[PDB]
This record gives sequence, structure tokens and C-alpha cells, in this order.
Amino acid sequence: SEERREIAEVNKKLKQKNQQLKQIMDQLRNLIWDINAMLAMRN
Amino acid sequence: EAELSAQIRYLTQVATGQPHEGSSYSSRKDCQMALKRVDYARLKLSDVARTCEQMLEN
Repeated sequence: SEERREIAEVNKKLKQKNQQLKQIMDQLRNLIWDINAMLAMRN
Repeated sequence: EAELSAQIRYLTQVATGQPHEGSSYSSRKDCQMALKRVDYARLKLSDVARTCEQMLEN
């Protein structure tokens, strides 16, 4: 029964880890899109 | 006297009375835009590194 609580612990842990990874991924996406747009318009 | 007479002669050869419509503005403008692109990318990299430090910090 304690292993269920262990499961819930690690589930909450990587829930938070996945949301932080989503924020990192969104900021990288936006930086790539901005770089490509700004460099596309220079010509 | 020789140097100043020679330079007044040379200035007589290359004077026009017209205000020289050439410039270098567009290249400075493009260089400023390139530098501000670099600055924008620097700020965004600081933000991504800060979120990475928040993730690894726990």
C-alpha cells in the first residue's frame, strides 16, 4: 500500500518536471520562430 | 607660401559648390538591426537558462 503512495509521489514529481520542461520547450520554440522571422525579413 | 598656394590650387581643382548627396546611413541602420537581433536573442537565452535553473534547482 505504501508503494501506491510511492507511485503518487513520483507521479507528482515528474508532473512538475514535465510542466517545467514544457515551459523550456515553448521558450525555445518561440526563440527559433523569432530568429527565423527576423532573419527572413532582412533580404 | 608654396604649400598654401599649392593647396588653394588643388582646392580650386576639386571644388563644386554642391553639397555631396552621398551617405552611409542604410548600412548603419542594418548594422543596428543586426545588433538588436543579437540582443533580443541574448535576453531570451537568459530566460531559458533561468527556467532550466529553476527546473534543476529542485
